[PDB]
Amino acid sequence: EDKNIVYGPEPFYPLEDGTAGEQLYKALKKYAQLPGTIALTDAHTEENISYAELLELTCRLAESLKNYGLKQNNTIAVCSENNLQFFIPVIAALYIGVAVAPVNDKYTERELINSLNISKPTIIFCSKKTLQKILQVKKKLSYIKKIIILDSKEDIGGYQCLNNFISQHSDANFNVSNFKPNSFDRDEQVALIMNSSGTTGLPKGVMLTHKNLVVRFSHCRDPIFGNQIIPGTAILTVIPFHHGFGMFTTLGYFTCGFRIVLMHRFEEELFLKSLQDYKVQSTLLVPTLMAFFAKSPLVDKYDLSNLKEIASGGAPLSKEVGEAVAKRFKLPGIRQGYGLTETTSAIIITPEGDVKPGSTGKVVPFFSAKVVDLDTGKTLGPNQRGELCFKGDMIMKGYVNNPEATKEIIDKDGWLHSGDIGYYDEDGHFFIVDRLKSLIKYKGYQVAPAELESILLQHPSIIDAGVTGIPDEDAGELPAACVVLQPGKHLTEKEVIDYVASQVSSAKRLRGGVRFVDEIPKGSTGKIDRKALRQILQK
Ligand SMILES: Nc1ncnc2c1ncn2[C@@H]1O[C@H](COP(=O)(O)OC(=O)[C@H]2CSC(c3nc4ccc(O)cc4s3)=N2)[C@@H](O)[C@H]1O
Repeated sequence: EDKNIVYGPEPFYPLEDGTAGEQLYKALKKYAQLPGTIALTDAHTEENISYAELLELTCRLAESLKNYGLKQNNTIAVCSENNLQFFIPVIAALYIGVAVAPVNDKYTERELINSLNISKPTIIFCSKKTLQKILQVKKKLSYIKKIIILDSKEDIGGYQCLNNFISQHSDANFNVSNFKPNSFDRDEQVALIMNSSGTTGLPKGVMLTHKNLVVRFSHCRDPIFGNQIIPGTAILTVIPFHHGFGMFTTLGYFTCGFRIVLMHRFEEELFLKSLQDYKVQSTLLVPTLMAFFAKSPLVDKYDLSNLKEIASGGAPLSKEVGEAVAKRFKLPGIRQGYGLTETTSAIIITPEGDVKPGSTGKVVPFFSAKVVDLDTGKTLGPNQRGELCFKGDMIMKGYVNNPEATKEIIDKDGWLHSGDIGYYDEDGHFFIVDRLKSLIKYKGYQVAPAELESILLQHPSIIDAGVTGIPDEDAGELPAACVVLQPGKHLTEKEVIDYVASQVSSAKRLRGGVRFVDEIPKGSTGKIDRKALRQILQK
């Protein structure tokens, strides 16, 4: 019973007191006192914000927000591509106990309206690139009182820039050294409102508390579960800051004093040059970029000798792709994490000294996990596939103003049901099979796209893959694949089909065929768009 529940270990050291704003303040202040430390670096522009500058900006903005009239448990929003200024309003709000609602900068107007109607922010911090769409929607949304432009040094058309907002609402002689963030009940006060559709339904707002965040801050500094690079090391992330994957990794990087090199769009040459030129030792990727590291000839053109911590998350990573990356970079293994918006951050992480190729790691401190039978709901033992469920101190407070949806994902016993199929081995390493809804319904079988995608990615001419079921009169769904070929290489549909058939049981064959495409349709955290795949595989 409880014999089959898997528990994270003790944290290496106990949880630090204080709110997430108090812990961020202490960390920014520490690094600001060491000469030359840099917090944020824009790979496209080479512009930096130092830890000293970030401390100044976040404290001055917090004071400005208080004088503007914001109180604890008011809400602001941030709608912006990854840039140097994104986290200035995030951290300032956490200082004063104002909830932060990051909003996808690529949202349509209708998606924007639906997200903002949940969080109802009083102020929206936008970028030059999102200003127009935020202006459009604001006309319909009475609760928005103020727009602030993050990355302009001048006001635009009646809308104020960040620097002029701070100048208006704080005294120029404001003493940063004495500023103190607010103390409040970290178990109750919401820190972030993040967008997630969850296991079913329309997009919702996930409430994460300051307690959820400081538990993440415990993990990221933990000698076993944390990043294995020392303060001041350069780390390069390609993950959108408005998603939990990018939000709670990047916030943790500040507490570690890393130099965070960011991009607002991925470009292969700039990515590699940036790893080389900033002597990057750690990088945070999605599986498509792991395949790039494993297979691209471009990698050999750059000096990547400093890179030693290569991390993936967001979607299933093929065992063989991870092994190929580790081999090519002469590393003992790769780093991986698994989590959901609803669990704040990764709740399974590859621990220091403990790698198992194909496994996304072990349960983190302050968490427990179980695997439940899809039919009975009974708890399963090792090497038995079922739905992964989790309990621990980063589980969300719930969905904003949606207790019904909250109860559908967190059961009456307190377990969050992830919607993912997986298993754990005799040593506690967890393996993610696929999202339950992604399984292909071929007759009475359930075939996992990630299993077929992993085989496809074993082929030396295949650099990306996406598998789904296409509709079929007789069988319901036929497994079918979109394949991206390495430039200069050639494969026929028949070659790909036979390659897979030689390795899989009859039910898993690509009876729906293969299409060759220039890119797999995937989201910004690696989620494969199965509907987009079907549209290609029907045409
Ligand atoms: N490793 C994985 N293997 C297979 N499937 C995966 C994996 N990770 C996610 N999923 C799928 O993603 C679905 C949730 O999707 P979401 O709610 O949009 O949130 C998210 O993805 C974000 C929420 S924090 C998170 C992470 N923080 C870290 C920190 C370090 C690191 O080194 C890696 C990571 S990853 N992920 C979930 O249910 C699966 O189906």
